[PDB]
Amino acid sequence: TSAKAVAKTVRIAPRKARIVIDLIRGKQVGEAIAILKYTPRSASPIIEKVLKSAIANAEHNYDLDINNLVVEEAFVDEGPTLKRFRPRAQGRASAINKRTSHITVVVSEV
Amino acid sequence: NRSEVRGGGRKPWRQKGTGRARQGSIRSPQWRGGGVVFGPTPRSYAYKLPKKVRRLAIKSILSSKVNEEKLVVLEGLTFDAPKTKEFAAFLKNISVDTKALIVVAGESENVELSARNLQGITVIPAESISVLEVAKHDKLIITKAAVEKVEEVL
Amino acid sequence: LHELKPSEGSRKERNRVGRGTGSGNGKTSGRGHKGQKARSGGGVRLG
Amino acid sequence: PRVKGGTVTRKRRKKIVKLAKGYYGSKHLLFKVANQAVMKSYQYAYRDRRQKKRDFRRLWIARINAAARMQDLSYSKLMHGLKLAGIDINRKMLADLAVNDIASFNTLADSAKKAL
Amino acid sequence: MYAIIETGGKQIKVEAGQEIYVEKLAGEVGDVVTFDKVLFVGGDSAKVGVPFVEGATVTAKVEKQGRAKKLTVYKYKPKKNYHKKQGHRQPYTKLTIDAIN
Amino acid sequence: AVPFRRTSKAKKRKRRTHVKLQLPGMNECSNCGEYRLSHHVCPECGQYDGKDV
Amino acid sequence: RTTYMAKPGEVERKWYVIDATGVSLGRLSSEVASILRGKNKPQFTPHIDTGDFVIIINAGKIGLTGKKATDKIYYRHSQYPGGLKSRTAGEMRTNNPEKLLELSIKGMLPKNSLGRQLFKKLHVYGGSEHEHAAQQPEVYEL
RNA sequence: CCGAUAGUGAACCAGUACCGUGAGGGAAAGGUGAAAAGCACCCCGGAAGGGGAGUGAAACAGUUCCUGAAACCGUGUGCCUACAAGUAGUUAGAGCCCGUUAAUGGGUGAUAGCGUGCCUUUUGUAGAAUGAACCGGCGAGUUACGAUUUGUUGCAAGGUUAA
RNA sequence: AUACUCGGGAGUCAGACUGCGAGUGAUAAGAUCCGUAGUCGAAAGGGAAACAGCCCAGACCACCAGUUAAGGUCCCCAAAUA
RNA sequence: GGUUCGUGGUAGGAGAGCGUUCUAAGGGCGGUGAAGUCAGACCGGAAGGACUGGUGGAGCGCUUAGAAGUGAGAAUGCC
Ligand SMILES: [Mg+2]
Ligand SMILES: [Mg+2]
Ligand SMILES: [Mg+2]
Ligand SMILES: [Mg+2]
Ligand SMILES: [Mg+2]
Ligand SMILES: [Mg+2]
Ligand SMILES: [Mg+2]
Ligand SMILES: [Mg+2]
Ligand SMILES: [Mg+2]
Ligand SMILES: [Mg+2]
Ligand SMILES: [Mg+2]
Ligand SMILES: [Mg+2]
Ligand SMILES: [Mg+2]
Ligand SMILES: [Mg+2]
Ligand SMILES: [Mg+2]
Ligand SMILES: [Mg+2]
Ligand SMILES: [Mg+2]
Ligand SMILES: [Mg+2]
Ligand SMILES: [Mg+2]
Ligand SMILES: [Mg+2]
Ligand SMILES: [Mg+2]
Ligand SMILES: [Mg+2]
Ligand SMILES: [Mg+2]
Ligand SMILES: [Mg+2]
Ligand SMILES: [Mg+2]
Ligand SMILES: [Mg+2]
Ligand SMILES: [Mg+2]
Ligand SMILES: [Mg+2]
Ligand SMILES: [Mg+2]
Ligand SMILES: [Mg+2]
Ligand SMILES: [Mg+2]
Ligand SMILES: [Mg+2]
Ligand SMILES: [Mg+2]
Ligand SMILES: [Zn+2]
Repeated sequence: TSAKAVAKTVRIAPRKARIVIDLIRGKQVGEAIAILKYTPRSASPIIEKVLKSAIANAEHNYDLDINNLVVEEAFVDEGPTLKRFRPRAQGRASAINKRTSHITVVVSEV
Repeated sequence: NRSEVRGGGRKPWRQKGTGRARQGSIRSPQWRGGGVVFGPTPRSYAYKLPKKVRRLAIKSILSSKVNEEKLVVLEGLTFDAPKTKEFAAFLKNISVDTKALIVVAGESENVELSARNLQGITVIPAESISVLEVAKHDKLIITKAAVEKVEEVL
Repeated sequence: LHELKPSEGSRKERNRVGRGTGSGNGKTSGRGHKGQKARSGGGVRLG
Repeated sequence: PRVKGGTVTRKRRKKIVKLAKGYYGSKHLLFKVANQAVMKSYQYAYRDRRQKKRDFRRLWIARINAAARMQDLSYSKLMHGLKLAGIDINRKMLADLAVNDIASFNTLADSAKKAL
Repeated sequence: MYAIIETGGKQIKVEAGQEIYVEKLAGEVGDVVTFDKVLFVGGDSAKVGVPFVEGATVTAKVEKQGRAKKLTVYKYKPKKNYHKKQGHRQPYTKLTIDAIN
Repeated sequence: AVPFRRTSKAKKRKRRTHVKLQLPGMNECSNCGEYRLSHHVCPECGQYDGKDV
Repeated sequence: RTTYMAKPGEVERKWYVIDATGVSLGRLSSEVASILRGKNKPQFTPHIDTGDFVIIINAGKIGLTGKKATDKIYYRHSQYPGGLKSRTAGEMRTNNPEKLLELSIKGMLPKNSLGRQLFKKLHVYGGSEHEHAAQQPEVYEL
């Protein structure tokens, strides 16, 4: 019926992935891929590979029609955070969260 | 306690100005790996009631067993050689089929060995009869010779 | 040994202070408020 | 023997947070503000079990007043009339007649007028 | 036809076949209960009480003897370390009205 | 200088009502048959949709 | 339990027309507030609005006892520094009587969302002619 | 007696790493499965990572992998919400949506009444006094020996042993 | 319907305002210091808009019953346009 | 078992209890699913306690007594 792909622990902040994933949620996969191609954000290429993986899964594992697919679900979940430090003035160090994302895309017929 | 925990000698940071709670040692009891505030210390829990109360207690537990018909007095009890099979057969003949304290005087070393591997059964001298050993056991089996020795003391 | 009843009145549960306000001995734990007698190790010598 | 603080704490705090179901934001999630919200809800509910009794008597009286003024009586005269006439019907029952059986209410208002 | 009866320190309006909840009455679940204090009878001939209609009675059969849904009563005084929690379940009798007389 | 109170989830989410991207301005080409930004050259065909290069 | 509660659109709201000619500004207003609120109906429910619509005509002839015509001041503040404007009840009865009666009745309505709905049911006219004939308004006496 | 914030500082290559010129200070960090049977092969992808297929009792046990709470972050949507002035509830209450440990039930809440958090400290604090970002864990009248008093039990002009 | 005695266990030793009687002060102070009564402190409820200390009055729990207190009864707002 | 008078409360005195870990004895549950965890409209005057279902995958209640590292929301607490 539907096909999912996930990109786990991608080194991009979830907020930055979500602002893009919100454009493709509900679109036909052809339009979704165009939207990602012409959205100049660092998340666009990453989300494109998850979406094209989901479509390949739908065509190979579940013999679905790639011409009739819609993005049923798309969401970003928090992955494990890398903890870093930036030296600041007066010997003080400030925390830096190098956040990671789990990016899920589900495609379905209609 | 906070004195016995490794390290912890220095004040972790100055009393005033850092904006942190004032702290005296990293082994103060509210610190993660810190000293325990009271907690167990090695001590004896032993105490004896007066002798007269201890004698009344053994007299009363033994009288209870007679009232409950849980005391079996045996003429002899002896075994030619240490044999658990024989001791087990004996307990069926006497009709125990419960935990039982066996009290014996006429040395009979073969009784202790023969009953050593049975789970609910304890064999004791007679000199060694105690309130807690009688209480821990349902039936009390005692040889005539042992009864004499118990009455000789009480 | 499964039906032990110590003589009635011979044993009493100890009072534990500083275990909440319901007990009536919570917070200040029977010491009232401040002064020398509220402090750990507090109190003047006997006479 | 050591007693670690296992489970009793979580069980107690979770009950308080469940009593704060429906409260806004942090108030239905976090033990510290949920516990305040639940204590305060119980205090209001205790106060409002008393206030409810006052509120409903004010409602009934206002409805009896309206129905009685349609019979050229004020509430103060009608109630005096019913007392003199020896009629013990309470304000909740009068207010019910004034809305649901006005003919019956009018019969009582006549009994009141007669006694005045 | 409906009556107004005095039960449990309160007044209630009753028609036949109605199911009312009142303060606990003596009565097993079969038992027939007779309300003698009728304040008013309605329907095409309003019998009014001064204060009770002589001879007028409502009969009902006890359907349930129950305890209402659990109420928690909780008081506290801020800053005085005073809290008091108490459970409450008010007993009631569920009657079906049989006949206004 | 500093927040007097932490910002609630609701208030944070209301503030972000306008923090979003717009869809790109694109349409299907005739010669290519695939999507392209208007007023841009189409790489699928490999030139400007109209003007050949 | 069993106490009746009016539902929205359950109780028939009627249109009343009230001549203001001579009546003290209050006295008219206090009676009208009660009609708008629905305090004269046994169906009165405090949270619903069971009241009637009121047209006041001849508001220019409204009564002001004593020296109220010159001495009763109505104040407005714009919320700009020193932005306090004042009008006498007299001047307002001459030029803006619809405003005078609205101010007087607004003050006697509940100060809440429902009070603001009740105010919308009041129609004040300086003269004797309204344009609400379609609503078949019935004359009401105080 | 402890059972991984406990118990040693140290269950693990710990007096290590790290800090300090130095004396010295001094951590964190346990758990795949019975067995590696540790995922052939196919597919998308540069890889990572996925989806199948297979192994297995289980893979939502997949090389840090028993369980997996809360804060916190999201997706979906039953009810409400853009004329309202809100310690956020509570009491009354339509409407709409449900259907339970079956109960004078559950969710939501137009509108109406009432309503200044918790703690500490104070004569008095909603306080424009103090403390707490939140969640979790840990975190404070104990033990020994004496004194005294009450209760209990044994014996009683006696009672009791210490080493 | 309590007193007293003997034992065990306390807390308290910053008080506040109001009325009355005094001093200090200016016959000032929400001032200060005594005496005397009350309330608060440690008291929720009603009134005094709001308002520890004023007026009324003491909350064991439930009720969609009733009668009263101070204070009120044209509207906000229950009750007299008595 | 009735009658009568009571039942606001800080410091504080007095009483009765709930729950936690461990021990003993008795009696049980548990791969036909233990503890834990999640959910629920159930029960008790309170502390609290069940039941049903999901998850979990091997231990745990109950009764009576005993012993305590026995209950946290605040310490500019510690991690
Ligand atoms: Mg530097
Ligand atoms: Mg030291
Ligand atoms: Mg700070
Ligand atoms: Mg330690
Ligand atoms: Mg106790
Ligand atoms: Mg106390
Ligand atoms: Mg506290
Ligand atoms: Mg203190
Ligand atoms: Mg003191
Ligand atoms: Mg350790
Ligand atoms: Mg652990
Ligand atoms: Mg350590
Ligand atoms: Mg992992
Ligand atoms: Mg609107
Ligand atoms: Mg407006
Ligand atoms: Mg702070
Ligand atoms: Mg002693
Ligand atoms: Mg005085
Ligand atoms: Mg003074
Ligand atoms: Mg004080
Ligand atoms: Mg008061
Ligand atoms: Mg008030
Ligand atoms: Mg106060
Ligand atoms: Mg009353
Ligand atoms: Mg009266
Ligand atoms: Mg009125
Ligand atoms: Mg009382
Ligand atoms: Mg009390
Ligand atoms: Mg005590
Ligand atoms: Mg356990
Ligand atoms: Mg768990
Ligand atoms: Mg502890
Ligand atoms: Mg904390
Ligand atoms: Zn083209």
